[PDB]
Amino acid sequence: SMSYSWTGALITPCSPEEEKLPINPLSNSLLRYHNKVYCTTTKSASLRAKKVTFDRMQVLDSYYDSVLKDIKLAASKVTARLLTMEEACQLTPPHSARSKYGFGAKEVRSLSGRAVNHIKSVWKDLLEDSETPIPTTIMAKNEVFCVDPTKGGKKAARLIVYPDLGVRVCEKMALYDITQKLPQAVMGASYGFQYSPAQRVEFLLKAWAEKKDPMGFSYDTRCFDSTVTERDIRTEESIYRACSLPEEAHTAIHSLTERLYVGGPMFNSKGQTCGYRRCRASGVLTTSMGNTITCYVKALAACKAAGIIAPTMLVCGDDLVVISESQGTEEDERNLRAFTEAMTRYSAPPGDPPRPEYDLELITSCSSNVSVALGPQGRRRYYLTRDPTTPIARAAWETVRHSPINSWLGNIIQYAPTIWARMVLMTHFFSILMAQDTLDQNLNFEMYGAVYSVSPLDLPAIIERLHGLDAFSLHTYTPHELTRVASALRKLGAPPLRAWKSRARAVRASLISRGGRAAVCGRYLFNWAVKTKLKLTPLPEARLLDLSSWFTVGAGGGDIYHSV
Repeated sequence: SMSYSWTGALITPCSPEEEKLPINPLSNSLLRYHNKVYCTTTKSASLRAKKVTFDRMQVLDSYYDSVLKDIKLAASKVTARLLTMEEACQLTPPHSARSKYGFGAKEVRSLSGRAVNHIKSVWKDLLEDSETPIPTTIMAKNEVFCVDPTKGGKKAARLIVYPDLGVRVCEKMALYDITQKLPQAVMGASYGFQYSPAQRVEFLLKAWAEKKDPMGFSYDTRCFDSTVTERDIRTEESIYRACSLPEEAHTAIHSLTERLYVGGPMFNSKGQTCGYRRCRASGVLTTSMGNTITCYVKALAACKAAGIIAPTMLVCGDDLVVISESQGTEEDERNLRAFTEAMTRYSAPPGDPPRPEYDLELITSCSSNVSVALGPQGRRRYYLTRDPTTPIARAAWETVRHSPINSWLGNIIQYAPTIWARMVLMTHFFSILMAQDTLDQNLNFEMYGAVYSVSPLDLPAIIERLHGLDAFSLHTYTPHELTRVASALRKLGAPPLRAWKSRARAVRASLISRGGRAAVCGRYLFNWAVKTKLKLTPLPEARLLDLSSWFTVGAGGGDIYHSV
C-alpha cells in the first residue's frame, strides 16, 4: 500500500514562519555568513510530502519469524501498569500544542477541571470504541540548518503527524510505563536511548573491542516512518501486549493501535482534510519505541539472513549501527549487500547504501562518533562528539529568535567534553546570559527528542555527573576532530578556536567576580582558557543529582517532559 494518500489540500502553517537568519550583531559574533543559515518552513512541505509518499512491499521469512518469536518471549517477562492521570499530566511539556477542546499544556500540568474531565472522556471513548480513526494534524517542522556545499540545495521541512493533546495524555496513561521497560527487555544493551553519551561511548568501544577483527556499519533507511507497514504496527501491538498488563491497558492499547497507530486521516492547521496515513505516525508516544523495536527485529533477522557474523547492534529508533566480525573486505561488501536486500524485503530499503567501516572514529550513530583525547594526567579519554555545524547554526538562530527549545543548552550538556562545546558554545552563551542577567533562569531543551529543564548555573554539577571530572580538562584532540571543527567554523564564518580562547578569558573572569554558583562555572567550565590551571575537585552537588535514568525516561523522544 501507499504510505499516504493526499486530497490536494495544502499543509499550512500555524504561526508566522521565518526562512532566513536575522542580521544582528549578536548572532554575527557567532557566525558572519548569515545567508548560509536557513530554517525550513511550510514552503517546502509539498516537496517532503512527495518524498515520504510511496508504495511499500513487505515479504517476511523464517529469519524474521524466528527473531519475532524470541522478542515476544522476552516481552512476556515485562510487567507494566497504567499511569495515573496525575503522572501522565506531569509528563506533558509546558508548551505542548494546545487541545482544540478549550485547554492547553498549562491546564493539563495544573490538573484543571476542564482538562482532566476532557481527558477522562477521551479515555472512556478509547475503551468503548476500538474502531473510529482518530484525527491527526500534519505540520511542517521549522528547523535550522547550514547549506551543504556537497548536497546542492536546502533541505525540505520534515513533517510531523500528531493527535490532539487529550489523546496524547491518554497515550501516556496506556503506554508510558511500557516505554520504560519493554525496549530493555527485548534487546537489552542494544537499546540506545537508555544511555548517556558517555555510556554510548562505552558500549561502542566494548563492541569494537570484543571482535577479533571488527567491522562496523550504519544502516540508513530511506524515510523509516513511511516504510513501517500496518502489519508492523499491529505486530508492535502484539509485542506491547505480550507484557503482563491489566485488562484496561490491553483495551486502550488495542484501541490506540486500531484508531491511531495503524493510520488515520490527516488535517492541516486550518482544519482541512489533507490526506490519510497508513504508516508510522511521526508524532505519537510510540514513534520512537515502535521504530526502535521494529528496526531491531528487521535488522537482527537481516544479519542472520545475510551472514553477518556475531552482530552487536546499537538501535536508537530508526538509527542503526552494527558492529561485527569482518569476513574479509570483499566478503564484508557482499554481506552488506545481502543485508540491504533482506532489509529491503522487510520493507526498509536504504537511503544511502551501507558501507563497511574499519575505524571506530568514523562510525556515526545518531550523527555522533567516538573520539579520543587526553585527560589532566595524560590518560587517554574517550568521548562522544559530532560535526558542530548544525549545533552552531541553531545556536546562532536561538540567540536572535525566541525559541522555547534551547538546543545550545542540550548540546552543551550532551557534548560537554568536546572542544567545540567548550570553546564555542560555553563561551558564547555564558557571555550572553551575563549580559541579560539571566544566569539562574531555568531553560527548556531537548535530548533524544524529549524535553528537559535546567539552570545553566547547575551545568558544572550536571557535566561532572554525566561525563566525569575529566570533561573539564580534555586536551590534545585528534586531527580528524580538530580539522572538522575548524572546517565548520570556517564554513559558517565563525571566529576560529584561538579567538574563542581570547574571549573565554574575559567571560571566565566575569563569572568568577560574581562568586557563588557563577564562580563555580567560571572555574570549572573555563579552566581550559587560562595558563595557570586550577586543580578541579569533585563537586558535592554532582553526587546529589538524580540522573541514573535521565535518558531512559525520555522514551526515545516525544511529547515528554522532565525537570531538574
